[PDB]
Amino acid sequence: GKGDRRTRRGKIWRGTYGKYRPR
Amino acid sequence: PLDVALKRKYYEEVRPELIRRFGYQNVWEVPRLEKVVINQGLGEAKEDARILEKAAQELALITGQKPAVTRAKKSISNFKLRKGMPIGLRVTLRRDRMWIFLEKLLNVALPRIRDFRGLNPNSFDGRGNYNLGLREQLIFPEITYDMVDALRGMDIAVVTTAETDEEARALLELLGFPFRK
Amino acid sequence: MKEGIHPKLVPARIICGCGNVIETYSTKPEIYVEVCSKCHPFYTGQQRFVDTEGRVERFQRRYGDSYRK
Amino acid sequence: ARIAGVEIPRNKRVDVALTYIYGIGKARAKEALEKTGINPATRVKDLTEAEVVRLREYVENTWKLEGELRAEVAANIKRLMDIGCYRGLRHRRGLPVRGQRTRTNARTRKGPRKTV
Amino acid sequence: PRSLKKGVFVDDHLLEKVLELNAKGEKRLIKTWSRRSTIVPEMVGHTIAVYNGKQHVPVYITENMVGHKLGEFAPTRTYRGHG
RNA sequence: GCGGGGUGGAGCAGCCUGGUAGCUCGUCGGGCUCAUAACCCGAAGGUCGUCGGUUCAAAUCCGGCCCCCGCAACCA
RNA sequence: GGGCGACACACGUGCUACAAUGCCCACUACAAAGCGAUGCCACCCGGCAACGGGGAGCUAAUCGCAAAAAGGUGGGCCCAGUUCGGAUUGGGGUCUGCAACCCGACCCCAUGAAGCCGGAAUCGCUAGUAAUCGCGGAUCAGCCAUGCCGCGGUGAAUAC
RNA sequence: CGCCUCCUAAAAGGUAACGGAGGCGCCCAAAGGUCCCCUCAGGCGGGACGGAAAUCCGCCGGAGAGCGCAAGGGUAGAAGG
Ligand SMILES: [Mg+2]
Ligand SMILES: [Mg+2]
Ligand SMILES: [Mg+2]
Ligand SMILES: [Mg+2]
Ligand SMILES: [Mg+2]
Ligand SMILES: [Mg+2]
Ligand SMILES: [Mg+2]
Ligand SMILES: [Mg+2]
Ligand SMILES: [Mg+2]
Ligand SMILES: [Mg+2]
Ligand SMILES: [Mg+2]
Ligand SMILES: [Mg+2]
Ligand SMILES: [Mg+2]
Ligand SMILES: [Mg+2]
Ligand SMILES: [Mg+2]
Ligand SMILES: [Mg+2]
Ligand SMILES: [Mg+2]
Ligand SMILES: [Mg+2]
Ligand SMILES: [Mg+2]
Ligand SMILES: [Mg+2]
Ligand SMILES: [Mg+2]
Ligand SMILES: [Mg+2]
Ligand SMILES: [Mg+2]
Ligand SMILES: [Mg+2]
Ligand SMILES: [Mg+2]
Ligand SMILES: [Mg+2]
Ligand SMILES: [Mg+2]
Ligand SMILES: [Mg+2]
Ligand SMILES: [Mg+2]
Ligand SMILES: [Mg+2]
Ligand SMILES: [Mg+2]
Ligand SMILES: [Mg+2]
Ligand SMILES: [Mg+2]
Ligand SMILES: [Mg+2]
Ligand SMILES: [Mg+2]
Ligand SMILES: [Mg+2]
Ligand SMILES: [Mg+2]
Ligand SMILES: [Mg+2]
Ligand SMILES: [Mg+2]
Ligand SMILES: [Mg+2]
Ligand SMILES: [Mg+2]
Ligand SMILES: [Mg+2]
Ligand SMILES: [Mg+2]
Ligand SMILES: [Mg+2]
Ligand SMILES: [Mg+2]
Ligand SMILES: [Mg+2]
Ligand SMILES: [Mg+2]
Ligand SMILES: [Mg+2]
Ligand SMILES: [Zn+2]
Repeated sequence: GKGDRRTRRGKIWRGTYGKYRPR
Repeated sequence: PLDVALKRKYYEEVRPELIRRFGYQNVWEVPRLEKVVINQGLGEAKEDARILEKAAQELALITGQKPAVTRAKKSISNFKLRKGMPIGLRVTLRRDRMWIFLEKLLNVALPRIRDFRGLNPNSFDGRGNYNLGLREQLIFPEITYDMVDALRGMDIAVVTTAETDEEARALLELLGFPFRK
Repeated sequence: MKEGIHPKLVPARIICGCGNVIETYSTKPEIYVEVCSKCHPFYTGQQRFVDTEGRVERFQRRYGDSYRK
Repeated sequence: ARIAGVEIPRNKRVDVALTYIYGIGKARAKEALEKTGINPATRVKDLTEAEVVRLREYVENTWKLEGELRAEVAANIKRLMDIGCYRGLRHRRGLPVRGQRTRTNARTRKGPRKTV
Repeated sequence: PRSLKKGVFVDDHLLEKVLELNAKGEKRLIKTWSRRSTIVPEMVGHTIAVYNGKQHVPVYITENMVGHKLGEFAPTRTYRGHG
């Protein structure tokens, strides 16, 4: 998962946000 | 004999419009259908599992007519072929069963086809006959996803009484064949 | 025809998903199809489904005329 | 085949199955099941022939799928390759297109190592 | 990409040369160092010499190749393969 | 004149009994070593001297030509 | 302006994985060290979102970065190249910057590759260690950071 | 070194040489008897996987195919399937 941008765990990895990790 | 839509449509709409466009002076001069022959050049069943009653059972449902065998004319090294080996099926449709098949073919089959963009304009004999191929026999209505083990399409030959491609083209389009170009 | 080698032909009911029903004959009395001659994209004149695109590119950008002259 | 032109996996939830289509992802799956009011949790084997044709009709009509999708994307590279764009030469020489190093890795575009 | 809210970028000095010639009727040769530019609708049919670091590369623009950058048509590297 | 032969780079199998090209070394890529060798792990390369014929199919069977090994060439 | 970013190939250090002691969604906990006046930006609104327009506080034990994350509760997936894995590409956007073609990051729609636990060989660690989890900082317009310097959470096996 | 085919052989038959070329020392329980039906090679055009060549449709094609095996003779008005 950690490489998969379209997931929660994925955007935590990058340190960014979106629909798949909201702030 | 059977009254069916295409058979009816031929005499009623196709016949007169044809007599219009080409002006024949005899009723028998005007284009007719003689036979549609279906073929499965198969040969995947050369050796392997030369049990193809599964496709003969298939084609028998599609056409309501028991197919006949085709066997090797000559032995072939590169194809791994013994002379006389059973390598394909062929059913010849005439008259009522011919219409009924074309009827379901034009109304159903070609639509269900992957990315259908019209029949090939250029598959015309030169002497006014027509041939076309199918990648899958699932293309028909009588063959559900369940009753099939493997993808097997076919060859389809339709013979006219026409002499040129042009009368043949018209007879077939008037019947309901969808051409791209 | 020969007997006992031939599937039997009966009046059949082919149904489409547009609700077209077709009167014909078949080895199976009732069939449903996903699509037919009465509704198909290429079939119905030129009903260009999801894309009446005209491309749109490449002159089409036009964002905008605001670069100066 | 059922929808669309392909026969989506029966025995899975209706929302997952749809993603077995070229052109419909997880988003577009829940998105089709919203605008039709179909339960995202139900197994595909348990669709009404009614639910089928509704779900069928939306998806096929809104988005370019399977065949034509491939076709445009094809033509999209076709043109890019043919105008002589930089991204064209990269497709025509078969190399990567998006500013990746090629000195190592790059394998997915390049293919198995052609050792020397 | 180039932020849509802002402009569509062309180096001021080159845009003028196209537009000057548009009046007069095109086309001579256009030696440029404008890779950062956008090919722009007014440029179609001209023949522009783009600097790839080394040469001034003759590129005939068409109606199809508009939204791109200029330098995509002037290759920076020479590569014939290995071996 | 009689018998045997030509197959990856070297040297030998497979031919008799038609369908399937093998063995050791060598070459190349990796490993151990400071390094090389040895050793270990993977991998490439013969379209079978040619031209013809038989066959469904020829390294294999049959013919032609070519080159090589062996033996013979005696009464004179 | 281009190159340092090339690409028949070979090697070193790494990141993410091949999954159920797992993946996913919702709700819900408990750190530390740092950092911040064209700087961090609470909160409100437009947006699927990156972001964008408002706008309060803080020269900072006051205000902000800020949610720590693995964890806990519940629900889904049901052994599949898959709701595993997230490379490759197509299409569309945000931002920084004079300028993102070569050659930035990020967001979204679609595409969903290799990979089923790794040949010969080979590395680290003796306890709050290894393994696993997130957080910050320097450089710095932005960033190719999965690197580096730190910080806490959970927390072993074994040494005849 | 026996047997078969062709040529030499001089248009009956026969005809030699260490003259020119090839084959045989088998085979088939159907590849035999008969009744019934069927017509080839090849060329052009057309047809999913399908190729120079598999199987399918059409048109042209008196025999150039086939007849187990060498060659000659014969042969589809069959001796071929
Ligand atoms: Mg995933
Ligand atoms: Mg992990
Ligand atoms: Mg034609
Ligand atoms: Mg079907
Ligand atoms: Mg005809
Ligand atoms: Mg999908
Ligand atoms: Mg690069
Ligand atoms: Mg040799
Ligand atoms: Mg031997
Ligand atoms: Mg043998
Ligand atoms: Mg070596
Ligand atoms: Mg060594
Ligand atoms: Mg032959
Ligand atoms: Mg062989
Ligand atoms: Mg030969
Ligand atoms: Mg030969
Ligand atoms: Mg020889
Ligand atoms: Mg001697
Ligand atoms: Mg460097
Ligand atoms: Mg390696
Ligand atoms: Mg790394
Ligand atoms: Mg590594
Ligand atoms: Mg896959
Ligand atoms: Mg850039
Ligand atoms: Mg997946
Ligand atoms: Mg695999
Ligand atoms: Mg598994
Ligand atoms: Mg593992
Ligand atoms: Mg391991
Ligand atoms: Mg070992
Ligand atoms: Mg120690
Ligand atoms: Mg900082
Ligand atoms: Mg930074
Ligand atoms: Mg990069
Ligand atoms: Mg970090
Ligand atoms: Mg005798
Ligand atoms: Mg004589
Ligand atoms: Mg004579
Ligand atoms: Mg005589
Ligand atoms: Mg006599
Ligand atoms: Mg018999
Ligand atoms: Mg006989
Ligand atoms: Mg008999
Ligand atoms: Mg023929
Ligand atoms: Mg043909
Ligand atoms: Mg073909
Ligand atoms: Mg053919
Ligand atoms: Mg003959
Ligand atoms: Zn319909």
